[PDB]
Amino acid sequence: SVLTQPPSASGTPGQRVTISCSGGSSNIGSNPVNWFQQFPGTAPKLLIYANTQRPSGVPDRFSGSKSGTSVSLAISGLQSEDEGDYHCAAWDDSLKGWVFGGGTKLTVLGAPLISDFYPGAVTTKPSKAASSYL
Amino acid sequence: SVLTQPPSASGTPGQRVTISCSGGSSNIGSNPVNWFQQFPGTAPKLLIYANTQRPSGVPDRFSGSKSGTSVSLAISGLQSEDEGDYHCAAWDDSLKGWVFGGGTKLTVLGAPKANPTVTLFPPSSNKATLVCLISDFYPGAVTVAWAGVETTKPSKQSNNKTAASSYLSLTPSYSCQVTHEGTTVEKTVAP
Amino acid sequence: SVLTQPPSASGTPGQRVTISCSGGSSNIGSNPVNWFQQFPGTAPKLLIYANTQRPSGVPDRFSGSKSGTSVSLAISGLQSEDEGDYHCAAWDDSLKGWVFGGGTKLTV
Amino acid sequence: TEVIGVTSLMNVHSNGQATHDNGAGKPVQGTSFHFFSVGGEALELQGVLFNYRTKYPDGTIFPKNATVQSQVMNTEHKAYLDKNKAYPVECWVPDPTRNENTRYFGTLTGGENVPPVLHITNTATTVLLDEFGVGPLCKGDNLYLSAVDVCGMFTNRSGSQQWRGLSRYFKVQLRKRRVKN
Amino acid sequence: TEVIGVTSLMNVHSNGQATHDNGAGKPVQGTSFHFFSVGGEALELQGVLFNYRTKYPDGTIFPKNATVQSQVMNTEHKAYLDKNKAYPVECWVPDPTRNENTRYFGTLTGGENVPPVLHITNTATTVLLDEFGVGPLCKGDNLYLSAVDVCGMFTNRSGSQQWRGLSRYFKVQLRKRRVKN
Amino acid sequence: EVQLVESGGGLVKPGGSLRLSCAASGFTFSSYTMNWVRQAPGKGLQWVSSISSSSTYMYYGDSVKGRFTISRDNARNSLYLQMNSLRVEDTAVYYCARYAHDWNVDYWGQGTLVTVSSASTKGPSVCLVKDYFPEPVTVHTFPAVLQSSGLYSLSSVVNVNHKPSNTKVD
Amino acid sequence: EVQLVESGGGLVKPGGSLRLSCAASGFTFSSYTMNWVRQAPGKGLQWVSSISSSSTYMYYGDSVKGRFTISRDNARNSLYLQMNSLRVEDTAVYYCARYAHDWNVDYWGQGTLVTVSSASTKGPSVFPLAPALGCLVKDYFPEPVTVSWNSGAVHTFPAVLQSSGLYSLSSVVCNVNHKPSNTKVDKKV
Amino acid sequence: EVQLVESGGGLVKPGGSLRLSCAASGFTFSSYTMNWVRQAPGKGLQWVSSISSSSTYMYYGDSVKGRFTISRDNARNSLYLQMNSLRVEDTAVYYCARYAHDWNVDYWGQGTLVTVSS
Repeated sequence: SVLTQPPSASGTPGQRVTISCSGGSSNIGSNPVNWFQQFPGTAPKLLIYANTQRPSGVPDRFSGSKSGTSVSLAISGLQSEDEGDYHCAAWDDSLKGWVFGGGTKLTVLGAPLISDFYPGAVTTKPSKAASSYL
Repeated sequence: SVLTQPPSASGTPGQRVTISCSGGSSNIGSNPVNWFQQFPGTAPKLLIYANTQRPSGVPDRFSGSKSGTSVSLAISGLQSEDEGDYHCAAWDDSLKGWVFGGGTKLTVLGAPKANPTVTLFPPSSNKATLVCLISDFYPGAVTVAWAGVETTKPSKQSNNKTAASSYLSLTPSYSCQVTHEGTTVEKTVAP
Repeated sequence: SVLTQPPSASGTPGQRVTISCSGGSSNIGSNPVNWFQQFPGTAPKLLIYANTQRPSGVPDRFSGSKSGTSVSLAISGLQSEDEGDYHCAAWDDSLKGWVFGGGTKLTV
Repeated sequence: TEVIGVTSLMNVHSNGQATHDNGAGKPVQGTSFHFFSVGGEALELQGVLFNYRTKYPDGTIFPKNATVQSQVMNTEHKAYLDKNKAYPVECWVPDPTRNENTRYFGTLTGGENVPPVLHITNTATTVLLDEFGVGPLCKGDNLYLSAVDVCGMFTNRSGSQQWRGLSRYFKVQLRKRRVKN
Repeated sequence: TEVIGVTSLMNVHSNGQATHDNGAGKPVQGTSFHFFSVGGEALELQGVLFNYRTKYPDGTIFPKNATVQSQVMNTEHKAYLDKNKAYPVECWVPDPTRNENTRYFGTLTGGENVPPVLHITNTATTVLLDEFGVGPLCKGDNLYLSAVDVCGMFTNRSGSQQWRGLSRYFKVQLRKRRVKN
Repeated sequence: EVQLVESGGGLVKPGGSLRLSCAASGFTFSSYTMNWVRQAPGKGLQWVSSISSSSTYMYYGDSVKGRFTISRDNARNSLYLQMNSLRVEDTAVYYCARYAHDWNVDYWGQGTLVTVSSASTKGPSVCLVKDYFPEPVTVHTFPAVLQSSGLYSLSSVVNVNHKPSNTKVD
Repeated sequence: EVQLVESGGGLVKPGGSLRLSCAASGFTFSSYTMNWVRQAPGKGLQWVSSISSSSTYMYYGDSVKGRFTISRDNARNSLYLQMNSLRVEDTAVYYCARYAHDWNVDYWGQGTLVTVSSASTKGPSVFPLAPALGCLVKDYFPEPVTVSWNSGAVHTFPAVLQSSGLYSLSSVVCNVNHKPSNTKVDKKV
Repeated sequence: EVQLVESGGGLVKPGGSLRLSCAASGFTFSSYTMNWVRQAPGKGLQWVSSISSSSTYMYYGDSVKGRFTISRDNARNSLYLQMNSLRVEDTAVYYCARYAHDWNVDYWGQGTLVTVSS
């Protein structure tokens, strides 16, 4: 009844990262998984559909695999432009609705008021830049 | 009737390492081999099944080959995260049971040689025990010399450099010479 | 009815090296070539069989090609652990026996 | 006669091999032997071996004293189909030099991709009378039904393959024949 | 009888799976069951299971009290084709030990690449009389038409596959036969 | 090619009501099942409701069963969500998404913010934009800060607009 | 997920007895043959016992033929191992594993530790290691000893198994605790 | 595994004699043709002799025609080479090798040294 995906994942530029999505017979067993990519403060967009397929516009690097009630997303040739949230989605026949995962924030580990910090962090929570008043 | 795999294997990051598993007609000949990956302090986990197949979550890098009564596991694009024991298993029709291999401890190289520091303490108060604490050795295991000797199996420290300890009993001069890649580092104590 | 292979061959680590084995209709024409790898002070071991096939344990790097009466062995992604003698062998129908090549010492 | 449970071969979802990404499972298919006999006595077998050095396993009745000639023809290898779970399919065939009192029919289709083609109907009768209008005569007041229906192989998720078989229905009309001695 | 709408299977443009770069869509093809019966009463079914541990879903009538024997033959699994959207194709077949009062004909062709081959004509009559010149007799002044025509699978753009079926036309000549009850 | 545009989102008080609008261009809207999915600040996605092409099949998440109602007007190329008995938890961006056969959920709109709070619609002071509520404010611009006062503050350095308070001072 | 959880493992003297429990969630437990496999400290894996879905077929490794008994309760979603006549060799982590057709042995539990030792529970004795300094904890049984200093965060060593069957561990840069001997001694260095 | 173990090799004077033994463990020795191959120090390989599973077909290299004799004992899982009239040139490591159909010559033993000198 719930899709389980890692709350976070990371990798070094050029690496292959793997985000898993685990469900049950009522959802992923009998229904296809789409993956959606979300950059902060924009909408989700289709990344993978039908477990393993790319829409036009998605690089060769992005791929999927299905093994029964579990699916994975595979981001190869990791780049900094890939930093964002990855969402897993599939219909559940028992709940008669769409179930999503938690989301997976993918952090990319690369070479480095407030405006352009590369480290990642410095009362605004740093964005992609932070702000302070008092 | 028993599965034979190399007790150890190693490689340089990015290399392909190959671990073999050899059996006979009663096991691997007519039954499939699963491979299980086992990290320190953790359970075995399925890595390869049915000789050559990956469950979801196992990278492309991991692969298998079968030739009759022998199978191999191939770890390509070797990484440090691959450090662990690799267990070979298959049903044996004669023993009506599962047979495993010995296990294969895969070491990944790149970790440079570090200083086996030695901190030999005397007794204190009765009976007389001696303590020779050794730490931070990133090549791994070591030796010891000084009847009453009791030495530990080397333990990874949390900085992934490896620690041990050795103890010597005495009845009421004495040193603790410890070797590490052919090179001795004796500290001493006396009454 | 002799197998002819280069007495020596060499390469830079990471390169593809090619060792050729040339025979006649009486041997390689009508019979398969096995390749055997030999490190100093050990026995020969099967590296390639049936011209082009790897036994389990031989990396994808090692490969063969057959064109009629001649075969080649291809060691790609050359490594130092590949330093040794490479022996070419095949049955000869007229001599009713196994013929080998000279051997090829591969230096890196 | 017909094969019972042909539709069961449409179960393409039971831990099979996806033919391709998001494919259904590869259905049961490949090398098939459909064979059936009606006899007044045991089916009579001739042994023929693909490989004479094949060691047939303890618990099966196989050609004994195999020679290389066993691979093409060796008249030593005679036998009666008189026991179940006994005579492997791959080393025995009806002996055409002696089944006077049996009517046998079989077909081998070989090939990993051979599609199963199974007809069913309650309208199709097969006559068992010979050139002389005599059917099999049941010695000992016994009728002998023999059959093999290896339909193909089931391909598991791993690619590993298991032969899959099906039951065969028989309905035999019999009548009384006056006989001397 | 014939299948109605065979030409619909030439729709190779409706979000299918390109066979190759700039290919048309992969057409409907693969595992097929074409079956049809004419009966004076319900078609009688025997259950046979590909896998006896298969759990047939709520809302279908399936073999009850499945044992491993259910996989080859189990005479417990009898049933009447008396309800639509009810009896899965993959676990029921005409019961050849019954159906005295029905004439049934079907063919299973298995294989992912099996080409559909559907003939149509208004010139082909099939006779329903048995060896004794008696057709099915309609108990309760009722005629029972049963049919399955799983034509193959539609391959969607993703590769995901759906069974695709077609309607079957029947035209049955009937006459009156005197009967003692 | 295909665009969906949401609207109707804003500030409403608990127990309140709100109607959301999706405007579809780029495709035969009247041919496709359509969905509402929402995203609570900092959390992941959560499906709200589905409606078939002909409005024969509506489905709702348990989260809003009995409170929300999905509807479409195929003549007006628009999908609607009627939100009654709104709660604090219902605060989220409300995305509008298409489902196509075999594709599954494919195209999303930009989303529209629904904030459910007792808090009143405080206007900004201007550039700096000081003590305004709620979030959506128009101008290298910096992201806002949520002060403990419950009021936002945002800056920009290289025309300020805050629709919820009709503030359009340059 | 599929989750298997073992329990019941602990310390017994040779000739001792012990019942292990596997709790299965995530799947129709009642559908699968289930296995016990054990791992002796430092050594490789060794299969113990198999049981079919309906308990029609139990099999045992010969190392335990006659002494161990596998069982399941399909109503309680639980696999059991009854270990009688325990020996020193039987010391291992006892894993619980699932067999599935084609997948073969696939899912494993966390394992539960069974330690079989003739050694009885002496409390420790603490010596000051004077100077760069530490504490010594000598001749204690069984294994779990924790060392502390009141937040001085500086390396405690893992213990040594003397031929006595009695452990010793030291700590260098104190508050030692050993629950099995009611020991909570604070020593000065 | 398949293991072949050679033995009987040593130091012998020209004109001398010597019997080599191969011990096969790991396979049904009685089902496969078996070979002797030798390697003179620093030179390549040279096939010596073949024998069929049933000792129906023995073949010899020309270099040892008339002097060497191959034999097997299928009950004792052993292949033998009888070396008569030994010469200086016959100095080599004597390998024992299996031939399997399709696989061809596959498994070799460790070899045994035969030195023929004065």
